[PDB]
Amino acid sequence: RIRIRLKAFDHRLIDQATAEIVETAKRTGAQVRGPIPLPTRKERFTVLISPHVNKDARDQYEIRTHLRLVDIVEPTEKTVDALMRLDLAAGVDVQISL
Amino acid sequence: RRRVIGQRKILPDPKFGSELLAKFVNILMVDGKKSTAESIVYSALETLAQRSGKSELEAFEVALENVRPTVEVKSRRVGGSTYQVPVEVRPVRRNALAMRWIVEAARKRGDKSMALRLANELSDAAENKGTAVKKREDVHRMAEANKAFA
Amino acid sequence: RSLKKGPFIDLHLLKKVEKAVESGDKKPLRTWSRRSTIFPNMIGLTIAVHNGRQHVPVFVTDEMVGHKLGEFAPTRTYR
Amino acid sequence: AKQSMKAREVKRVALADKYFAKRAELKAIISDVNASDEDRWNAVLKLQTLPRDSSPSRQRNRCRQTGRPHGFLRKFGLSRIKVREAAMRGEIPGLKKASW
Amino acid sequence: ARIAGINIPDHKHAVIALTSIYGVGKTRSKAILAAAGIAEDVKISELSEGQIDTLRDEVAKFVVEGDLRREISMSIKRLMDLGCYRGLRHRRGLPVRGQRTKTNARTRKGPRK
RNA sequence: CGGUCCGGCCGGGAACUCAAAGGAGACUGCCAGUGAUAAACUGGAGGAAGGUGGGGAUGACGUCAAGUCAUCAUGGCCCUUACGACCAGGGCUACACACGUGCUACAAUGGCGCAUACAAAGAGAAGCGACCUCGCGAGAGCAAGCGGACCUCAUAAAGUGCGUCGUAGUCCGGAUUGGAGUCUGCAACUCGACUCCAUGAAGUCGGAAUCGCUAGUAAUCGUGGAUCAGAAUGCCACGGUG
Repeated sequence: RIRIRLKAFDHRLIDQATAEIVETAKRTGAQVRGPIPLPTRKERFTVLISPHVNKDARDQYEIRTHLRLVDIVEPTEKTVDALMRLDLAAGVDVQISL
Repeated sequence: RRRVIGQRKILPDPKFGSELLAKFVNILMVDGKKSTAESIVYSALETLAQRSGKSELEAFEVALENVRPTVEVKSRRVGGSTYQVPVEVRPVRRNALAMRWIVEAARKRGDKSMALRLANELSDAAENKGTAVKKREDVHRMAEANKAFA
Repeated sequence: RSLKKGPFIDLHLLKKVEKAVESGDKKPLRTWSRRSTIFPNMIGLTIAVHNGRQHVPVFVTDEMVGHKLGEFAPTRTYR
Repeated sequence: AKQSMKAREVKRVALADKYFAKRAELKAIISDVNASDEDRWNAVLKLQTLPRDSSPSRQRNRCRQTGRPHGFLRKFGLSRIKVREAAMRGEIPGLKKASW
Repeated sequence: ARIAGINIPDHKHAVIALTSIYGVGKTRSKAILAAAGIAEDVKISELSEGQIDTLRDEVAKFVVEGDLRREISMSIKRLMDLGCYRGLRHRRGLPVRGQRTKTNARTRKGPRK
């Protein structure tokens, strides 16, 4: 079994990467299920965003970390070798796990 | 100015079906807990039958049909100057104004049990003496010497 | 009952006493560290301590020994 | 902010590298409520009372583009008067203004 | 008040309203009776022949009253050395902790009018 | 729909949910009343629901020579053994003196213990630190789980139930204080935090006067985090009662 930790800061970049890795898996003959989306993880703050005092100028900002696992249940090796050196949309990170 | 507003008439009490008891527990509501007030008012008759309270048909009506408020005091401007003028009490606070005059008189009294301070305040309204009944009389006696403006 | 069973100390001022007892009528021995402890064998000596803008003289007594030097000297103005 | 405040802190972090780095739990072999009042671990204390220029204090994160100590946002290394510029100039991944 | 002097009237409560008097504190007065196997409720009537007088010596599990002011004085003459910081703050009309010079200061320096 | 360590614990699945995506949906268009059957409005029908729905968000000529060199670039004026800046002391909690603004009590719709129910959102790998131990305790050891929905911080509290104290300037409620301990740190004088015995002053819900809030708004109780060796009550967020 293998899982692939595909992570991004944008909700479309991870779908455009899913449309490359899951299509490569199906065209290489891998037996695969529908991949889980996972609960989104967030980072947020509200700060004084003016250059010098002006105390009314407090504003909110947020950023979101998206993760998918892909999850291969079958022990077949040749069907998934096409994923491990594959190029994906710029700004995503990949790590392989159990 | 503009408005013309929406208004609320509140839910009845879940034991007696009385909206007058509901407004009484809302004026008796402190710290937003609201269940606490149910355990203070109409939670005993044995404490009203300890003083002047005669039969259960008067165990709450002594704050309702026993009185009729009509006016409130303070000053009002007429032309270029201000005068002391009695103003006409509104017809739905008419039956719920004396609720504050009873709840305040019991709440600010130094005599321990609050459920008993309230039953004793209702007994002192059932005799028609002092608290709440003179707060009606004082402003009527004022308005019987102040009639030129409305 | 002081902070830890072992006291934090340096002997850098105690090492001057056997020479500060022969100064004559010269101006007293001068120090800047005020957290320093005063040992019983420092008694009967005049020392000059920082007040925050100058140095002022104090004499070591049976009330000053076993405590810190800064506890016996002024630290602020308007006096 | 004088430029020495960061230029000295980088030298103190390089010095903590022999005294505190993977050694901040090393007190856990000399700390005891009593120890039968014996002494056998002073070989650690001789080196924990040695440094003076390195300590668990005297540090200020500042901004990696300004020596200013306050108004800083740790995970970016930037300030509350620099991230709104960077997020509109397109200089930082993951962060944007408005839409959303 | 049989708790004090040669007096024998003792028909009082043993924890209720028995606070800050006769060397009694404010919380040990409750625990000493529970740890003796004694009920604290109702005015005392059935604890004759030393059964509660024996505990009134140790309620009071330290020095009390005129022998406590003696005990507090075993480190207070340090404040009369006058050269010392704590003594100088005690001869002056000043605080020694947790108070500032013009914000809420009159409650230790002295009142106005 | 099957097994039934009798437990979603597994086979398995996408069903209110939950986590995710895709497609529809709203236009004064439809119907009445009003009004140059013009423009346009208030309601009604449908529908989850409108009528600048609610929330984000852009800034036409003209304003305030608006704010900031204490956050930068760069010209001018000044310095350049100095206004450079590293050490041992230290300053910035001043002060014989005037005033705001905010918090919490005075109790008994209170205080306390036991029984009793529901969280929500956060944070955390030389981290958060469980079960277990010593001590009344601060806290110090033993030693799992967890990187996000099988963990830790962390029995949600106000509330619901029951007994009890009962104006005494009170076990309420609080300033000050003696002794003994717990902790990070060159360092705990001046100049740190926390715990427990011992002591416990005021405080009658506030007078002329003045200040703010219109519905999930006022009020009321609890959870969390950033800055953060150790140390704010301040601050940015998330829920309950109403």
